[PDB]
Amino acid sequence: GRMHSKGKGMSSSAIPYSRNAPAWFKGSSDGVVEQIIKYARKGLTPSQIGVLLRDAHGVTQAKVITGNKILRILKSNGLAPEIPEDLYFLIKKAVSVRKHLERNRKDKDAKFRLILIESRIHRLARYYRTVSVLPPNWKYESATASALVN
Amino acid sequence: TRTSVLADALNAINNAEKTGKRQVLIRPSSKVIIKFLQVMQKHGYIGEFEYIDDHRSGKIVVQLNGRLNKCGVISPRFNVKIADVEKWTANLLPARQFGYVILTTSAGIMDHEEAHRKHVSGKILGFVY
Amino acid sequence: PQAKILSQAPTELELQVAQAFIDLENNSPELKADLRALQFKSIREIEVAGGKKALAVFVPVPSLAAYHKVQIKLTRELEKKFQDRHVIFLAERRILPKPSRKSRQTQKRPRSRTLTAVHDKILEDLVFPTEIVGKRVRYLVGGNKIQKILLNSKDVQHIDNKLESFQAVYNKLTGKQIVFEIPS
Amino acid sequence: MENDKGQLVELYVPRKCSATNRIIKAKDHSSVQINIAQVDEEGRAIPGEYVTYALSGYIRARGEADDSLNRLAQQDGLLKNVWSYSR
Amino acid sequence: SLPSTFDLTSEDAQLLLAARVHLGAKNVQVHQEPYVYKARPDGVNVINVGKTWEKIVLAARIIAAIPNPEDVVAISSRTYGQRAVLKYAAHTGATPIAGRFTPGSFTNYITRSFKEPRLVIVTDPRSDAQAIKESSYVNIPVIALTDLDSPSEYVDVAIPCNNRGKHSIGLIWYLLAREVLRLRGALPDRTQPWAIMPDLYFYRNP
Amino acid sequence: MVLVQDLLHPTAASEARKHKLKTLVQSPRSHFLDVKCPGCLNITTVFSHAQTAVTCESCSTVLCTPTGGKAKLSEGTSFRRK
RNA sequence: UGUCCGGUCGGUUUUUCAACCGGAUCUUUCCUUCUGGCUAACCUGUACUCCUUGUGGGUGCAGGCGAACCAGGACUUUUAC
Ligand SMILES: [Mg+2]
Ligand SMILES: [Mg+2]
Ligand SMILES: [Zn+2]
Repeated sequence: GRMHSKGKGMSSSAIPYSRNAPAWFKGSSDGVVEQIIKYARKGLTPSQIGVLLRDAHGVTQAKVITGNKILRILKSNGLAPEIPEDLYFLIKKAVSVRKHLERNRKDKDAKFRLILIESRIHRLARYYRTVSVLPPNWKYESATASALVN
Repeated sequence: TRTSVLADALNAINNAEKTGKRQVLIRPSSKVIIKFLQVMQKHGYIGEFEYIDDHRSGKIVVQLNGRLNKCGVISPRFNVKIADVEKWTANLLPARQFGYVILTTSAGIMDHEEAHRKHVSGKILGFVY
Repeated sequence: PQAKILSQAPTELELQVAQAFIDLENNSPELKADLRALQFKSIREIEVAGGKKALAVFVPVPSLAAYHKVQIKLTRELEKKFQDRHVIFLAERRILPKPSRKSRQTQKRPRSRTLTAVHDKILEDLVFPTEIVGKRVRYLVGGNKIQKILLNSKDVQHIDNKLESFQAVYNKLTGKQIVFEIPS
Repeated sequence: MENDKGQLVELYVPRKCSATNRIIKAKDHSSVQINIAQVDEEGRAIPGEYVTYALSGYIRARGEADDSLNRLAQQDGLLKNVWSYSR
Repeated sequence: SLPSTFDLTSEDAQLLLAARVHLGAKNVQVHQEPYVYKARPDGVNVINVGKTWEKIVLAARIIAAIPNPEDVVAISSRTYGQRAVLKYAAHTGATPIAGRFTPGSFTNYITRSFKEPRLVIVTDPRSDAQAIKESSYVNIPVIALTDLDSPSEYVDVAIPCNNRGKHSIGLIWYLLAREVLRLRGALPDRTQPWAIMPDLYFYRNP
Repeated sequence: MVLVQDLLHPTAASEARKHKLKTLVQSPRSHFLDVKCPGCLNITTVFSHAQTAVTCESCSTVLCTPTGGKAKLSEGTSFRRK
């Protein structure tokens, strides 16, 4: 019921019944893949790409039409970033928080938030390590965090 | 987290029975759960039950007969060494005569009597009396 | 093209099917072309309980897509050709079984090939360009699994009369008793 | 219950509620026997012939009782249009 | 099972409509009641009529099934329907209770008004509630005339009806009486509006 | 809702009322509104909850402004359903 | 094991029946696989008949069903229960 806050909501995407294609909504799988690749090249993250596909074009999910997801496709092509997207975002957030703290020494809530973010990042990092995406003996923290980010 | 899905289901069923409902809706719907339900049916504690295919995990509906009294689930799946079975039964079930202690084992998910007949016990799941 | 577009061709029924296909091709706008990129792995015959009969014609699987891209018209043609019998362009699926604890690792199975999965795939195939909304499965008091298929109310013109036959076919394939249903 | 070879032991073999199945106890002061007279053609309620229903007390207490009764009636064939299967 | 004869006569339906047995209930609504037939907008609910009729019939049948007639204890506290209740009692010999119920009537075997029913009948389980409770102490069936905001705890065979009141309750009572008469009695036919009148019942001018 | 609901088949109204999640099967009630702009004669399969400043296929016309839920279709624009 | 008679000199042997616990298999199905030892067996058919009018029955050996056992590889997903 949420990781960090005490807010237990279900703001959530439903997903339709048919694993098979929504008949009429046409195009091609290959075309979709190409589009995704292009997006990746441009700079759009997998989620972003998916959103784009949903909004203007007739795509519902890549999982449906291609068979494969988006991240997987990117990997196959050679386009998934070194740091996975969510993790990267988290890191960025942490960095921002750190910066804010530096700017304004006296700020307790902010500090707490930063700490929380860091913890989250650590968790994520650990998970990644367990999986085998990010190589082991590697902490994504604070001083080098900035460097990692940019 | 949703720990012991089966346990949750059992609890729900119990609640329904207490209420005086004629039927229950169960969310997760496992293999183990299904087995348990089947066992219950065999014994004579439950009507029809139907697995909905949420193109996903599962979702069961059970027809309650008004015969169930408790449909319990023991917590960690304790390792039962055949002689201990009797003890377990004594602890849980009312009367030497009737009721069952649904325990998984090598052979399958079965009641205590069945296990005895087989000559094969294992880890407990629940009970029905 | 008699004993050619059939992967391995021994039987009379298969030959007949081939002949029919050839005849169909005789037309030749795109149908012929489609036929040229289509074959059968084998054919299997199911006796439906009530006069009619069912033809589970097995397809490789890579050609399944091609069949689908045509299918309905082709199916209709086949029906016209061979009276008193329904046709199902079914897929020949493998079913590499579950390995035991002691048994040998055949470099793992795919979950595409798992028995249940295979069955599901077959079901999907067999019911036409119509699409399943969902499935109930009823476990009855005696102890009989009865699958109950909810069909999507759009179209439902091809399936309408074939439901029993389809069920029979499914039973033959698997053993499970299927039933069909349509919501309002 | 059944000693040796039949010989039914244990008297007072209880009324079980129509709606719930739930045993109606000896001092279940709330539980009720409804008697519904048997219908015939053109008036006529057939003297000395009923569909008898037992309702347990719990149900009555709840207020789920009337509905249950209605359902039972529907099942029997004492009503039409009243109790629907789905709500 | 059923005769398939009594399918609610048109005239009866009309009468009911006039009474506004089915324009009652209002905004307020109970989860144990599916006797509605479409919500009329802004502070209204419309009641399904056929269902009500069926319920009434059932109640009548139940009443008939009681053999000893001086037994069907009709009750009414609230003023609009007392008269109706009295009328009903007069029609079909079963000692009623107009006005005050007296607690310890069905229990408490010393009381002057110690009834002992085998079938209780009520108008408003919101008001007569006490009576219902009393009945529940000693194993008696309860028939009652539910508005869709009235509680149905220890109630059976709840005839749905408008308990704003005035015409409606009385009308319902009359209908019930008629039904009772039909099921074993003088009246052998569902047809003929007959020598009685609805307006024998109803609340009177004080 | 009491005792004997008979839970496999509800009336559709109930389903509609309940959360897009809290029915029998999960099924969304968002739609691919096939929008036509006033300019070019071409149809954009616009998902009703855009989350984006939805341009046309090429021309910078602006079809739908993404409000938190369903998108407000910018100006006098015409649309088909799904 | 209850049944159906004790078919029997209070005990025993089948059938009319039973539930219960296995085993082999066939079902889109491998139970670990082979390099060889024994191939028990007939899937056999080489002479066809000791012989009630017969597919009741076996002296009998080139192709060859191996589970009837070994004796060695190959390598075992590993546990817990
Ligand atoms: Mg939650
Ligand atoms: Mg925490
Ligand atoms: Zn344009």
